[PDB]
Amino acid sequence: NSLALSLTADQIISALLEAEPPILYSEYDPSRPFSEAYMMGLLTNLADRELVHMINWAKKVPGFVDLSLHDQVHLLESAWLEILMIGLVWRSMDHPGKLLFAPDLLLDREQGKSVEGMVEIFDMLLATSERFREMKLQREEFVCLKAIILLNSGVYTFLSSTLKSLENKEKIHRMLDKITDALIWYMAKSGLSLQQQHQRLAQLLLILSHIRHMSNKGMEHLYSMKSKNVVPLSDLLLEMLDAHR
Amino acid sequence: SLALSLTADQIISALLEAEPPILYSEYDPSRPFSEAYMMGLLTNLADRELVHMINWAKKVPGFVDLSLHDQVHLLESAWLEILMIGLVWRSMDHPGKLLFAPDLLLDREQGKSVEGMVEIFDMLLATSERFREMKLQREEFVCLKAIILLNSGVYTFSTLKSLENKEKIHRMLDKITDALIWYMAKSGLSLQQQHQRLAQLLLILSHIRHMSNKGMEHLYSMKSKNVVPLSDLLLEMLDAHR
Amino acid sequence: KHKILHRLLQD
Amino acid sequence: HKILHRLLQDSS
Ligand SMILES: C[C@]12CC[C@@H]3c4ccc(O)cc4CC[C@H]3[C@@H]1CC[C@@H]2O
Ligand SMILES: C[C@]12CC[C@@H]3c4ccc(O)cc4CC[C@H]3[C@@H]1CC[C@@H]2O
Ligand SMILES: [Cl-]
Ligand code: NA
Repeated sequence: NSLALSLTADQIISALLEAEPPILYSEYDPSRPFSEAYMMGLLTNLADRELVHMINWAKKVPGFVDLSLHDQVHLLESAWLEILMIGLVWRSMDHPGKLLFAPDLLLDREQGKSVEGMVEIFDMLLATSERFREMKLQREEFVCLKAIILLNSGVYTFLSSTLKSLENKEKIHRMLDKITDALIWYMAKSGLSLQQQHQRLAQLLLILSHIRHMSNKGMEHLYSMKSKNVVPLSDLLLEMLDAHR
Repeated sequence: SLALSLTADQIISALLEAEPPILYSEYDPSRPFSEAYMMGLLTNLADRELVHMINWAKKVPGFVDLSLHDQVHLLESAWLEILMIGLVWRSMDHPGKLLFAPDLLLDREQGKSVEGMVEIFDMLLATSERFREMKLQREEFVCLKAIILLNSGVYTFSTLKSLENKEKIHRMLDKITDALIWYMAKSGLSLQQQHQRLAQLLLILSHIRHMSNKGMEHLYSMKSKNVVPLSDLLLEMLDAHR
Repeated sequence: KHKILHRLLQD
Repeated sequence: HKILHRLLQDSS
């Protein structure tokens, strides 16, 4: 219907590549006692600054700004931690055994043990990065996956009680199909057979189930750190966390 | 392995034949639904379904070729997702209701008998509606349930044995993808419709994972408040999600 | 309409 | 040992 829904696969991929957010630095100082509070402060301060850039990125995802503001809010509230995590895993592919939170903050699982309950999450994130490495995930595939997360994660909770809200839901589903088309087009241009294309599409989308799982566990962890007053959290982070109850 | 040499038709046939029975609840309609009674009925049903789920898993091609440790871990990861996808499937013919069992068909107002449950009921009802919108077929359902079993626990955390089993799992996941596509092609979908539907179905699995995590938190809350006693099996399946 | 996220998305 | 492990050893 719209200009966004008419884009070709090449146009979609090109737009998503151009929308990529900047890589931000942490505050890490080797002179500081690497305490639970210090590490959590680094991670949440970084997450808060990344969220502002994530909002700008989302507005560049084709069709996203054609949704109502309430729908845009809903999708970002649902997806934000999944998006931070897939970004982290992507940045970490080139560093076996480490998570590149930022160029100055590369942590291994033993460092993750500095925060109660964190090493289990680190291990899941490390396993996902290893999977990306095994698959030789490409940037074009990564950006498609991130756009799929944004559009899919809140879409089952999307209300369609009116003919307009039903229109919005249909637009989201049509755009999800177009991003699938773009992923397949990229794989086909890369020389994969049809069988390999479908197998790889499935492999990539199954990773999204793991990213959802890790986000759920991370949200529980962040709530725990909030409750225990381990770390002060920004107003925006507090609201994003609150949207998950 | 013999499993990795099966054709797409053989894989779908095997999975259809392995389908577990539909069990009845212990519901006594002489009694009203308190929080404790409803939780007792649902966990008693889950416990009895788990035995049949273990039987079913042993029939998923290649599963019994894995180490018992890997079989344990995969089922520990996936069990509630598997119960939930089965529930949604059973409920497709009952808009607005969840067919936990043929004698326990519940609406969201009945879900309110348990604190925190209606939120999960609503997600499951929305998933049933999605299944109806997609006209999900039994062949697609059984492929998705087998994918959950093999995938949910595959990325939890160096030994060579860990790599050998993981490679077997990935090969069989690819075979199930092949089978799903084959079923769609046989059903007349165009090549573009095939990849679009494949993606639509696999994205359901992200929502099923989400619902399982919320359900696992809920079950732990019920346990932690001494609402319902859980079987030793359920206590251990729940504790694996510590 | 009062959420921070709502405000940021209008910029 | 754990119940699930024991049940996975029965046949079928
Ligand atoms: C949310 C947590 C703090 C912020 C962390 C972060 C911070 C920045 C980032 O780019 C990714 C992630 C993913 C892991 C997140 C953590 C998982 C649990 C912890 O509370
Ligand atoms: C796990 C719960 C009890 C068992 C329930 C069940 C029980 C049997 C079944 O076939 C499916 C489900 C899904 C929802 C589950 C519930 C979600 C929260 C509650 O604690
Ligand atoms: Cl910055
Ligand atoms: Na900044």
